[PDB]
Amino acid sequence: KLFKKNNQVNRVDLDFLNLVFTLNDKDLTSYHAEEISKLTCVKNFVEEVNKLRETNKQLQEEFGEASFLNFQDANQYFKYSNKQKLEGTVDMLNFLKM
Amino acid sequence: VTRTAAHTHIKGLGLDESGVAKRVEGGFVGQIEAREACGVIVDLIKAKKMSGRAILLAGGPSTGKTALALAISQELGPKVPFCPLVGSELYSVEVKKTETLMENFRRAIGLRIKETKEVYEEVTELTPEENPLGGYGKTISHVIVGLKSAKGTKTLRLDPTIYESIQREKVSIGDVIYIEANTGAVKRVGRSDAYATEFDLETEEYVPLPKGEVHKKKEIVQDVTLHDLDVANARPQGGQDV
Amino acid sequence: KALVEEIDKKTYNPDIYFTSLDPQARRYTSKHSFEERYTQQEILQSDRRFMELNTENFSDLPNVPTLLSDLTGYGHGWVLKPETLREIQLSYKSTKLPKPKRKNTNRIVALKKVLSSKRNLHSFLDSALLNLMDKNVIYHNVYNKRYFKVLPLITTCSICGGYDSISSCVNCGNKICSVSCFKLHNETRC
Amino acid sequence: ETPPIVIDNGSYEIKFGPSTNKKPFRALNALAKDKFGTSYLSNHIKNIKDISSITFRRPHELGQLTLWELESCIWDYCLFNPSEFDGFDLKEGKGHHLVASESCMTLPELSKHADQVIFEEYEFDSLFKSPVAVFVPFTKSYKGEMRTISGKDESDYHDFQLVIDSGFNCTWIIPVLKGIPYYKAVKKLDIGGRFLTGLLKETLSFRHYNMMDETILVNNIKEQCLFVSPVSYFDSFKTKDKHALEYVLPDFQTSFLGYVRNPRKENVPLPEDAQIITLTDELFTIPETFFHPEISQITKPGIVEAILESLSMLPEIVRPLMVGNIVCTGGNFNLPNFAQRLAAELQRQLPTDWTCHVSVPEGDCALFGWEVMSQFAKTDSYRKARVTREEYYEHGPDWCTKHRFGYQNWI
Amino acid sequence: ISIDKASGKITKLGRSFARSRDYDAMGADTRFVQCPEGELQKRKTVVHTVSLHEIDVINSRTQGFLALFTGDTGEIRSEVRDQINTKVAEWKEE
Ligand SMILES: Nc1ncnc2c1ncn2[C@@H]1O[C@H](COP(=O)(O)OP(=O)(O)O)[C@@H](O)[C@H]1O
Ligand SMILES: Nc1ncnc2c1ncn2[C@@H]1O[C@H](COP(=O)(O)OP(=O)(O)O)[C@@H](O)[C@H]1O
Ligand code: BEF
Ligand SMILES: [Mg+2]
Ligand SMILES: [Zn+2]
Ligand SMILES: [Zn+2]
Repeated sequence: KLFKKNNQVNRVDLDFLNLVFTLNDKDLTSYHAEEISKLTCVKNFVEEVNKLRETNKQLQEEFGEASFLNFQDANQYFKYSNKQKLEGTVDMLNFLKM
Repeated sequence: VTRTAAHTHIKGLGLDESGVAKRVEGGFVGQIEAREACGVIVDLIKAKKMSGRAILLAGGPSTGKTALALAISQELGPKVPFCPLVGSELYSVEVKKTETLMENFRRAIGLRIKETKEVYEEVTELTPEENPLGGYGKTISHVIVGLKSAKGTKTLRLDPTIYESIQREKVSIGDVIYIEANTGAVKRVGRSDAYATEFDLETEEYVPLPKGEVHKKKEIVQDVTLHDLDVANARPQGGQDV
Repeated sequence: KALVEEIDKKTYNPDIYFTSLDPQARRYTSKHSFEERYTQQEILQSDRRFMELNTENFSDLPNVPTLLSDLTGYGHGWVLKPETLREIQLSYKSTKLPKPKRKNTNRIVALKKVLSSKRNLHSFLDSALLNLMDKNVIYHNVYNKRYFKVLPLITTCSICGGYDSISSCVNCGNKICSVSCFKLHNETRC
Repeated sequence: ETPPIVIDNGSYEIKFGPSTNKKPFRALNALAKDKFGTSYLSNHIKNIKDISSITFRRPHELGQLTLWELESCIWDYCLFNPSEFDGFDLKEGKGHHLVASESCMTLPELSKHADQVIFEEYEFDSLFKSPVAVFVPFTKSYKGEMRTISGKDESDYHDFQLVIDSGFNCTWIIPVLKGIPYYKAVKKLDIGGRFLTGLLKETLSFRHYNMMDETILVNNIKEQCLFVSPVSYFDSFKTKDKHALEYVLPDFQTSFLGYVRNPRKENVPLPEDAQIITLTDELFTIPETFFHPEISQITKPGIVEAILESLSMLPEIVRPLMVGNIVCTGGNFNLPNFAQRLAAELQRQLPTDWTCHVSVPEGDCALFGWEVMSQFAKTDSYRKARVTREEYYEHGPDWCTKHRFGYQNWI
Repeated sequence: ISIDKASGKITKLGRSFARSRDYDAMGADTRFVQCPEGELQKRKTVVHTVSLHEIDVINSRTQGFLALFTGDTGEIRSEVRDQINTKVAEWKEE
């Protein structure tokens, strides 16, 4: 009990980085992996990211002058909603990227 | 509560940019030529520009070879790897000594890796429930699971594998988890303090309530050599059967 | 455990183990809202204690029946005393302009009938100056519906304020920490 | 006559005096009597030397006062006196601009009794009776002082605001929507000033000799020592030894008040003949029952539950803005770090989307609200909010507390 | 019961005494054991002395008592000794 406490502090997931290869050949075949790798490179998840980036940047260019301000989220009738939608789309986009 | 053994009186070569040494500095006195050569060699080392350099020094006992070695090891800092081991340790038993020398060369070379990871964490509420669409009995693939944390609660459903991870952790409604979304499994912080005190005694730790917003995100930087990766890959890490 | 140890299939239920030295010779029993936790008698007692807590001294100490009737639907005989009311005509002798500037209407009479009306919230309930639903939208407009706990409980020490080395009594069931407090707990709390 | 006059009514005292002036007129709306038959005035108890027994016959009942023969006379004794209350004077009221900001939380019949006694006995002309909570957001209109505190980490008046007024008899919470309150959510915390006095005296009865007769003793010690825990409960008790006072009792005959010698200060090597009650383990019981009333063995959940219910009652059109506009007023919020602790525990309760904005003035917030309304009435907003002299007789006055100047107008 | 919170293995010390005379007729037989003496609860800063052998064999294998008793540790590796060096240094510093 005096040792195992720094586990989550500085753990880098080796399995998530695909370095447990010696234990991955039990249910792996070459053609399936190559087909997936060919049909992996972007081209499926960056499109909606750009779609949301478009609306985020167009609302931030002019309507984003006082959008995200918390005082605007305090003293206003629509800028609070502008802050809410700006933070919502920011979280959506960075979650999609990750 | 201190122990000094023929060392800890040395902290560096004590040089400058112009290769000028100091007569009494860093626990080293004298040896102008040796200090100049060591400074030049460590300056070449710091550039990471080469590999396989070698040098032999002729020094009698107590002349200061080990002191120079320790000083040069401290020149590059704790993070730069080093493994000065006795020459009689080569003659091992369970592995041929040339293989050991290759293993030491593998250990010596360093690297710095990193990874960014997210994680969610007590449980506010719980609502469990897809169709078989055929001859299958049923299809359970989504369950809303609460996530209390401290700074805000954000319940969310994911792949069912996270649900079976919840049963694997055997966490109650008033139990805190630490679920790194990279794998969908569970890391257990422990029980919670809110739904606690159900009894006067508990061997299981009550565990402090998690601090911060539930959708935790962080990045980790670790300097790990390659031989650790080799030995980790050599042996299995999981399994459930005999 | 001791592998393949002596056992005769006597109980061995993982959640049943009852033993004693036989001073009573018995065995184990067999056969987030506070409104859905305990009954109403104890909450009524707590409300009565809190209404006594409202009472500050001899002036309101016997006012508990009035407070109870309000909630459930020379010390307190109203602020009318001649040593307070009839004297105040000279207590402002520093300077004042007490003058009659008012006509003669039923409002002017209500200035005096309501002045020393000897009327309370209880009389308001017993009178028709306000209708029935006004007292409801005065009472029910305040109380909540279901949210009773969203952060845990503290359960502080009853007499002292200790946080650790805590323990309850055998039969009183009152929270305490120091065994020193038990000396007065089994005498005035148990 | 342009300048108005502002009265800040309440359930223990009122803040009267002209809106032009910025200094308080504290009329202590609470009578009493001593242990020798007769009865004192409203604001002469402090000068007497009888602290052995106390009897508190105030006009205010549990919630509100329900008689007017002497308390209206007390209001005359305070308002109508221009000698002790220099400069300020309400000679008759014929053209006087009074805003008697009554506790509109009273019954409409109470509102009408007040309205009749001010329109006939005072014979008033100008009136716009709304709670001071209506007039608090006037800080932005002029140069206003306020500490901007966020709990995320350790007309011309402002439009949106949710308010929490605190007092002696009661403490209430209300969302003032767009400047008009939403009295369908009139919330009250069951504890109050007299409740706190009783709690302290009962807790110290188990710690020292009787304070039930000497309740003013408890009042003084509460004034001098009690405060809100900076962070939490357990973190405050773990080092009670470094802050454990010793109340030195007053010389009951000659001394006006007692005092306390501080373990943190060696400046007082002077003892007293009267015994010293060692105040050791009773400080932290009180400040938490404001946040966690179960310590006071009551069915009241807590201020966190009440405020989250109040905000959830409000729609997203204002509720994020409503948390973005929160002000706590009243005397009890002069207790240090109440706002910071409340904001921190709410930010714990509040999810990661609602930014926190809680504003509490430094000092007695009742006086701050009174002076904010004084500045309000210095401006013309009341002058379009007042009622003319011809708005009382030709129609039943009850209509005024039904559609215009009554809590049912804002339910 | 010398119970430990982070153990889960409650140790029973035998029998114990009350301060009651039980019933009226002849009785109180068969009672001669050690009675609890100390407080109901008190902290014990228990000191244990172990060598680097036990710590290293714990590091090498999930179970370490078997190799400590039987004696088949199995030539534990160097990074174990390095991490134990760092851990002991910081434990002394803490
Ligand atoms: N030039 C020097 N200045 C200070 N100390 C020295 C010097 N040379 C040697 N020493 C000290 O002498 C001790 C023994 O040296 P040693 O390691 O036996 O030298 P060598 O490796 O040449 O045999 C070391 O602890 C070191 O601190
Ligand atoms: N610094 C302070 N800390 C705590 N409470 C305070 C402080 N200053 C004033 N108060 C409280 O504020 C109350 C004044 O409120 P008031 O409006 O007179 O009550 P009511 O409306 O019931 O007549 C006092 O009873 C007092 O307990
Ligand atoms: F008038 Be109170 F006590 F809020
Ligand atoms: Mg107030
Ligand atoms: Zn105690
Ligand atoms: Zn008991």
